[PDB]
Amino acid sequence: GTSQWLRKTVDSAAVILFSKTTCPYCKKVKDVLAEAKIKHATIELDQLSNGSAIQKCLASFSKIETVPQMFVRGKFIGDSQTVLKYYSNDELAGIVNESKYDYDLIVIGGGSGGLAAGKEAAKYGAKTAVLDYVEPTPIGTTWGLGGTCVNVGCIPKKLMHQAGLLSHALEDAEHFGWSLDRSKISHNWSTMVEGVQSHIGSLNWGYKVALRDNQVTYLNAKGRLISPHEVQITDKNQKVSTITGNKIILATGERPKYPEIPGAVEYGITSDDLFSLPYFPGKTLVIGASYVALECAGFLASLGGDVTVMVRSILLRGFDQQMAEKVGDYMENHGVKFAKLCVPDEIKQLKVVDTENNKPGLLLVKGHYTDGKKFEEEFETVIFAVGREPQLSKVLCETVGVKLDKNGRVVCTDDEQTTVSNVYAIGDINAGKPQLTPVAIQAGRYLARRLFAGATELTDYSNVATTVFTPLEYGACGLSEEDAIEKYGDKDIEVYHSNFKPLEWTVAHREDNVCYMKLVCRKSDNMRVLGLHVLGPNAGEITQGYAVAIKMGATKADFDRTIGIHPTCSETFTTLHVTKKSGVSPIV
Amino acid sequence: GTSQWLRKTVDSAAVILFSKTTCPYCKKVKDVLAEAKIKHATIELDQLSNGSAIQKCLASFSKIETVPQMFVRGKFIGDSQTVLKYYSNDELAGIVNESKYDYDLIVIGGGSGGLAAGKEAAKYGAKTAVLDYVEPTPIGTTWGLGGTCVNVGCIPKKLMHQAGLLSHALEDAEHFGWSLDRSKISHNWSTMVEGVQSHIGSLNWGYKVALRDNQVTYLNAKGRLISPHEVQITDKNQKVSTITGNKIILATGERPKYPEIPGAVEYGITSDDLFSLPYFPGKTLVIGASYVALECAGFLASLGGDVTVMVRSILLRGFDQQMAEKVGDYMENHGVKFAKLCVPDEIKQLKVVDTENNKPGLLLVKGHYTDGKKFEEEFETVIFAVGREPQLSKVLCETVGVKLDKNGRVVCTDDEQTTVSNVYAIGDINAGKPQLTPVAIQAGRYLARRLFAGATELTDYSNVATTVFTPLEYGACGLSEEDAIEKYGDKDIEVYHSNFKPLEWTVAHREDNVCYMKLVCRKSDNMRVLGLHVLGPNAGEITQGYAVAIKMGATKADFDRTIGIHPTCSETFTTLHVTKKSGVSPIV
Ligand SMILES: Cc1cc2nc3c(=O)[nH]c(=O)nc-3n(C[C@H](O)[C@H](O)[C@H](O)COP(=O)(O)OP(=O)(O)OC[C@H]3O[C@@H](n4cnc5c(N)ncnc54)[C@H](O)[C@@H]3O)c2cc1C
Ligand SMILES: Cc1cc2nc3c(=O)[nH]c(=O)nc-3n(C[C@H](O)[C@H](O)[C@H](O)COP(=O)(O)OP(=O)(O)OC[C@H]3O[C@@H](n4cnc5c(N)ncnc54)[C@H](O)[C@@H]3O)c2cc1C
Ligand SMILES: Cc1ccc(CNC(=O)Cc2cccs2)cc1
Ligand SMILES: Cc1ccc(CNC(=O)Cc2cccs2)cc1
Repeated sequence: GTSQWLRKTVDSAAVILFSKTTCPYCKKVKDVLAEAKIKHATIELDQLSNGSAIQKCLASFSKIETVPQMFVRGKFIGDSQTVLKYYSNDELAGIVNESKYDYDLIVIGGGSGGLAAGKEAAKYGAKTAVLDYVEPTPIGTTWGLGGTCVNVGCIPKKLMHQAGLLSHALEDAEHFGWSLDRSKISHNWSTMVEGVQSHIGSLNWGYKVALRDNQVTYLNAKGRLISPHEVQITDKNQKVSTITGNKIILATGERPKYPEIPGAVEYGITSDDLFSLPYFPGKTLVIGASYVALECAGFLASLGGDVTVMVRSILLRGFDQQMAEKVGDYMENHGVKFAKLCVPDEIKQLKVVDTENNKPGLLLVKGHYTDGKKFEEEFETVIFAVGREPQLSKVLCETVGVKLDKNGRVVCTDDEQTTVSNVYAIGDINAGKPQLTPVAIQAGRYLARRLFAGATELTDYSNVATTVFTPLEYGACGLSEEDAIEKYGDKDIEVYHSNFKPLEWTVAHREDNVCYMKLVCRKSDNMRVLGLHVLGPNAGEITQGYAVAIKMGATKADFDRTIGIHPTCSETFTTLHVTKKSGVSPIV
Repeated sequence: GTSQWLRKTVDSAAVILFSKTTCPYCKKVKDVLAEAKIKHATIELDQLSNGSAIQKCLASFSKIETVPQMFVRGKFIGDSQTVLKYYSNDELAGIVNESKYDYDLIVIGGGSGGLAAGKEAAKYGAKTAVLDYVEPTPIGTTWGLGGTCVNVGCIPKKLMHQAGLLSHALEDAEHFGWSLDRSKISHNWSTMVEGVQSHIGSLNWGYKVALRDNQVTYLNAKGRLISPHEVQITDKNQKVSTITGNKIILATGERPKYPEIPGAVEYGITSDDLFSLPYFPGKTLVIGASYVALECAGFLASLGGDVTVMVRSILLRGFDQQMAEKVGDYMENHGVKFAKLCVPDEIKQLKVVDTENNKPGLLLVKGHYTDGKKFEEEFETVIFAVGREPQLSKVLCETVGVKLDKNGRVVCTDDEQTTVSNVYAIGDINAGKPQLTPVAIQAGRYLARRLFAGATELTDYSNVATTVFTPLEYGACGLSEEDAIEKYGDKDIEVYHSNFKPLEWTVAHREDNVCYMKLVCRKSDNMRVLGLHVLGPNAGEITQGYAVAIKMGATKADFDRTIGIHPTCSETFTTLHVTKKSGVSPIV
């Protein structure tokens, strides 16, 4: 309904102008507001098929139907003559700053989603605060503004992956004619960490400057929602106070889990600690088999480490298991050992970490396999990657009424709204959604536009592409082969597949038939592409563009009629022809 | 409609079976042909909409309306009892080999297009010959089977590009913690060339094995079409003879042009000579400004050469000129010199090439700028990259009646047919088509299927993506910005753009705002994407997947609703928002 949209837009927007692009009265009001440095949203009624119906609905509030009409926080302010009179009498600034709450928007959490939502809301005149606080890890690690991805996630992880990839580039360079000897070259962990941490510091600073430039209030304080519109904040000096806000966005993210075994918290570490560790981990055990576990084990092996991965059941649960097994097989042939069907029982300390000279300690890990056989081996570093969890008990008083699911994540509708109407949740704490940085950013930006600029567009969470940055990378978009068969039946699924060899690997004498790709397709729906999978170098660059085509409903015929770019790895998708049902080998 | 297709299919197929997937008599004939090693096309009438009508039309040739029906070279052979009779009496092999011509197909040219067409035709039972001969360059260079891309084009060019990219990987590795010193490392040209040529040699041999295993006759002989069905061949011993073919595919490609100046042929070289040259070119002049010219200049500079490019007018004529200027600016900041608005007049020899000590000669180059000022400088190597041309006078007697355009390329209809009904042309000699290896391969394969398997699908030559492999790579799909404005007018064109920085460049301390991308869109057609452009690392991997979405009619909204993969370069296409008309800076 047009009238329900208009009622919601008026009640929600901080400062909004209803306009037409061809009206010189509307242009004149825009110029007044611009000169007054008053930020606002604008709706151009002449670009909307229902613009005339909107004009009649506006008279509900204003008892006029003409354009322009200015609103502030649910209340009609005036037409052109009224707005210009307030300005000429120096009354306009006071009217547009009048609010019942301290802020139009309070964002709890200053990470991927929360910073994006706060910056976007401020563009439309929402008076906005962003709260961020980083509870230290058990050994004391903490960091600055920007969230998990910036400080202890995608950003440092991919930079250390790049340092690992450069090991193989140095080797390949000999074959391509360069005079170096890879056998005589080693890696300095502390030099890498110093550069990674210096880049992260520039990002912390840039986010502070960006908030100041958008007139967003940044508070380095711990927030707790105690009623629908009240947030209790605790200072760095432990001073406690309360601020109020009209809309609330919860964006507090997750932290790593520890297993409930003796010694884990005291003597192990997680990804939170790894990316700033001042000593090389040395002989390392990674416990777990998530993409975090395998990414970290992979680059530690390429940087000279002796690395073992302890796997409870399978690798990359939730991902296509043919692809997961090929990922691990490459890792095992390139220096990662696996202890399969095995879990830990206790971590004992044999030597304390030498903080003065930057050397790891020594640990005795005891565990057991599923048959019953015992595990016992010494490691210098033990990294836990056994999942991540929110801690919303700290963030959210139970009496507010925001409903959580059985894992402690927020139950939201398709507009990110919680069970309390003015409170929203974005990012990793939103139950059921893919836990990825560009998802959090899109959700936050799009939500701010609906609240403060009358937008209607929702975030689309389907067929979101992924890439696992293991030593040989794995990109995917859509269904695994096993999920497609479960949903539609084996007789309705056709799979096209092929190995390939990067041209860069020929002169370098690397493997002929390890890189692999496949398209999982539905026969009865014009051979629709249900899922795309690729194992190879630069897999995130390969996969990204196809995600647009899959959103558009690409079929196998759409891939066939498109011409390849030569020489690339990605062009192999344009000539796939071997089906799995045919039994013909996929090798090159 | 159906009747015209059936007549064309029956007349041109070598061996074809009309069948139904469920009929055990058709299965019986299939098993017989498989046991006899008789290759054939198959049309399954039950899987075609007009299958019932086709069956009734078949009686115009066979006088029966049932399946199976087997035909050979336009003649009905029999149903199941009849085919079994021939096999039982050892008569079937002679029947399926009866032909008025020596071959069903003669392919003149064994490169990208011709090898693809010959292998595909042989799969359907066409008796096929492929002719290939490599006329030596002026200094005597020759090479093996596979054409321009394999021997003196895309394959060696990208391998030498990779050797050049590794110079920056060695530099970057220091910042990521590796102990090498790039200052102390040098490149050995001849070690590179040895590895490149070993890979090329494996491709030459692989193509010979592939033709042998597909029962294709390979003749290392120069061919000349002297009438619609007669090809005159000259072998290695200058023996001349004539072979005949039903269908002819011309696929003889192009070779480099030389300027008509004194000394050019005697003392300069082209890309044909570069990729097997036994010595490093040294101080080099590249004359020209095509993608061949700039790609070669770029990797020679990265491999330690003192390189200059002589540009007659503009860089990359035919490509988006904003992008071309950005490509050249990067090369100029990374060690390539440019002599702009300049042309050569003569090449004089100062030193003969030193075969004793494996060293280039030395040359004096005289030229002039467009204002008349003189150019005079000494170089060890002069490379001409001033275009490529066919020389179809050698391939084609004018009395055959095959029409050529004003540049000497073959004028074809949209099914690759020439003005002579049994003669077809594919690849670089087909007038007006993009001159790229995957285009030649698609055209050859799809043509073979139409001639010998009853296919109707044509090759689509629109919006074929490209990548220029300069030191910073340039990928593109669709229209340049200036071509879009010329076609639709400035007011109907909206351009979104952004700079970006690869994450890999941060710790390596490389440039902040050199990489660049834009989408050129049509306002009045739902903001349709007319052209996509990207300058950055791995640009061919970035561009390829978007070529599918553009083929499908992607709009700007399709890019916006798609979620990025983080951290990648390609994800920057999913969040573009700055327009050129706004005047807002694209830097980040
Ligand atoms: C090792 C690792 C690698 C990853 N790699 C990738 C990758 O390659 N690609 C990808 O797309 N995603 C990746 N991710 C996931 C990505 O990091 C997350 O999806 C993203 O960070 C989630 O953003 P968010 O806004 O939901 O939360 P966060 O970024 O976690 O931000 C929440 C912030 O709120 C703070 N906070 C918590 N409680 C309070 C409170 N009471 N008051 C104030 N502030 C509070 C937190 O300390 C934090 O600063 C990775 C994650 C990890 C752990
Ligand atoms: C330096 C360079 C770089 C390139 N890089 C790329 C790139 O990155 N990507 C891309 O897609 N394309 C690239 N190309 C273009 C690509 O090489 C061509 O488009 C492709 O090779 C054309 O194939 P074709 O089958 O038409 O001809 P060709 O591959 O040239 O094959 C024709 C063959 O026929 C032979 N022949 C000629 N006359 C006769 C005769 N009378 N009898 C018998 N045989 C004969 C020729 O000697 C040759 O072997 C590049 C080209 C060059 C020169
Ligand atoms: C750029 C800008 C915009 C507004 C003002 C303030 N008032 C006027 O200019 C008065 C007028 C009303 C109608 C026509 S002029 C000053 C400067
Ligand atoms: C599976 C298979 C494969 C080849 C053949 C060849 N044809 C015969 O042997 C002739 C007959 C056998 C039975 C009735 S006619 C037949 C079957």
